[PDB]
Order: sequence, then C-alpha cells, then structure tokens
Amino acid sequence: ASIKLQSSDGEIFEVDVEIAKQSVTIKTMLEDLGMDPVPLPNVNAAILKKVIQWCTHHKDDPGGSGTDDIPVWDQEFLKVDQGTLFELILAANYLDIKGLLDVTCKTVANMIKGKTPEEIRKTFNIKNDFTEEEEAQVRKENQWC
Amino acid sequence: AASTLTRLPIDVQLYILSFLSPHDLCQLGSTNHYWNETVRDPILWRYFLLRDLPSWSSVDWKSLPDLEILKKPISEVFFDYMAVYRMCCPYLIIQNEPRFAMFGPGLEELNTSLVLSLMSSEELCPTAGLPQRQIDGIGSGVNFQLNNQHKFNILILYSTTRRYSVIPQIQKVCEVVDGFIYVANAEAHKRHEWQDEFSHIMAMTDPAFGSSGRPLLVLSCISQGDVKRMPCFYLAHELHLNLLNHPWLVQDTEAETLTGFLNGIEWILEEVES
Repeated sequence: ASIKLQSSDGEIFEVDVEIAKQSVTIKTMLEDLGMDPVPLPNVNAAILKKVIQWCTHHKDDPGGSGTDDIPVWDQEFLKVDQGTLFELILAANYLDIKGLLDVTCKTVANMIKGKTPEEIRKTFNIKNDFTEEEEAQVRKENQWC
Repeated sequence: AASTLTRLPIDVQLYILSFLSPHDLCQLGSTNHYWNETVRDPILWRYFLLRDLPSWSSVDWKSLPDLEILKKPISEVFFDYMAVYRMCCPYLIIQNEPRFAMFGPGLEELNTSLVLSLMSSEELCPTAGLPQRQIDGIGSGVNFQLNNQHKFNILILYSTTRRYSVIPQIQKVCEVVDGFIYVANAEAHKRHEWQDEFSHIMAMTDPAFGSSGRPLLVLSCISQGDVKRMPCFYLAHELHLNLLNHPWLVQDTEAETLTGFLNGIEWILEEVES
C-alpha cells in the first residue's frame, strides 16, 4: 500500500496510500493514470514534508472540524514562521486537504482577531493606502454595532 | 500586492474570513483598499446568512427575507446579503434617519411662515441637507435634530401635482419617504374645499408608491396664538380622516412659536420604527 509522491523539485516521500488519498487532488490523479511517481508541481519538499506529517497524524479520525477549537497538537504543528504558514495554506488548497485548510486558515483568522488594525497592519505587511480624509469615512462606516 | 496575505486567492481569502465575526471583519476592513472592498464580499455574507439563519428563534413580519427560494438559490444563477443579515439578525437594528414629505396649503396661506420658523429654530439645529444622496431634483431637504438625539429629514414640497395628478419628481419623493406631513390651515376664517384636500392628501399618500402604512402627521396650523382656531377634532372630521385607516394624528400648531410641532414630530418618529 505504498505510493510515490514527487516534490516540486523531485524529492522523496513514499507514503501509505490511505495517507495520500487524504488529498483529493491526489486521489483524483491516482485515478487518471497509474501515476507511479506523483508530480506535485506546486508543493516543495520542506512543505510537503510537513503536509505528510500533518496527514499521518490525523489519518485515523477525520470529520466535522470547521469552527471547532484548533486542537493542541495542530496548534504546535502550526507554531511555524508566518510565511511558512501561508505556504501551508496554499498546499492545503492545492492538494485539497480540507482539514489542513481549516486549521491553517483558522490560525490566521485567530491572529487577526482583536487587532486595531494598526496591529492587523504590522502583522501582515498590508498597505495603509487610505489618503488623509479616506480614513474617517471608512472608520465610521466600519463600526459594527 | 506586496502583502503575503493580499496575494492569496480570493476563494482562500474568503475562507479565512469565514472564521471571523462582523466586528473583526470591520477592523480588517479598516486596513482599506482591497480589504475594505473584500470584507464586504456578497459571497461571504451569503454564507453567514445561511449559516446562523437556522440559529435564530424569532422572525417578525418586518424581517422575513424575500423568498427563501431567492435567499437560498445558486450563487449567481439581490444581496445586499450583509443588509439582509442585519434585518434578520434579531439582535441587530439597521440604521435609518427618517425622511418626511411636508406638503400642504398651510405652507403658503398663513401670514407667518411655519417653514421659515422651523428654519429659525435654535432648538432643532436645522441644517441644509447634504448632497450625499439626499438629492433628487427637489433638493436635499432640511435636516433637523430633535433635542440632540433623533435626527430627521424633511423635504418641503411647495408644489405637488399638476383623481391622481401626482407630479413625477414628487412620486420619487413619495416612494423613498417614511412618512407624510400635511399642513392644514386651521385658521377659523378660512373657507375649505375639504374634498379637494382629502383627495390631494390621498393622491400623495397613494399606496401604489411606497405602499406600507406610513404615518401621516397633519399640522392643524395657525399663524400665531391670538388667531381664532378651528378645533382639530372638527378639522380632522372635515378632511374625512376616518377613511385613511393607517396611522394619523392631527396636532395643533402655531407658526410663530412652533407650539405643538415638537409633540407632533415626536409622534411621527415613534410611529416609524423597526
């Protein structure tokens, strides 16, 4: 039950088939053609290694997360560099792994919660871009009761 | 888009946004540009509305969204889902500064101008209506603020009409307004064509326009204190007001002192509610 996964720069990763099908993106390529090696042109090696770790950890359980508290392990798993986090957010989206998407996007969401923005601003390097008077007009308009 | 977070796909950006709350959403929106635009994405709100629609335990007549057949269909194959979210969220009130159409013979026959008194009233902070919408082809109306809380807008129609006969610009007013104000002349010496005025009221209060049971405040009005007055019960009864079966109130008024206006306005505001 062994399947070959080929990084965006070749790389290894011989994972158990149940663990690979966990990505729909893959499960559907494994049905196009036999596909022996499996070319993943978007996910590099560093990232895919994480992706496999996450999948091998949740292999025996899936179902119903969504807006459920991020579990303790995923919390650690995700104590990563910010850019690395977004890189996971893309792999999850590319490999279509719902669970990894939920938990990475939710962790990003939790960062934005409770900021000024001016915090939200520092945190993600976003361009101020409201001219002098532009502010008040959006700030009174964005005061949710 | 120099921001790692701004570059992500919209599908993925909205997914992130799906875990936030309206309050959060506003802070993120305040980063400006894209985020302001995207935080209000019609799609994000559809999702919120569909979710949480099933969590509410009340629905009044004033808040049951159009065909759920329409709320809940294919994304494309309406909105402003954000707005609809608000009417339906029973813990939320959408905001509104009422506007009222003021017309009536009383505006021109009295020897003292009511309008020119309302305009000179320290107590109501009358101020030119801002072009910010509020325009039509008649102007912006005049904003007033009642004792530093409720703000409202009046459109004073000095000439309505040419049976129906409602002028077209006037019908644009009849649809967007929340209530009507009719300035009757209560001066005892005045001869009336009651039937005309009642018709003329009707014409404007026509339900083909903004339908609803919009309130009608009628200001039984005289130039000043010493002028002999037609009692309002008799005035109300001459305009056949019993027939309108939709809220109305005849409030006595004096152009000079505005005696009576403030009670009248208070009534009309309290009538319009949601």
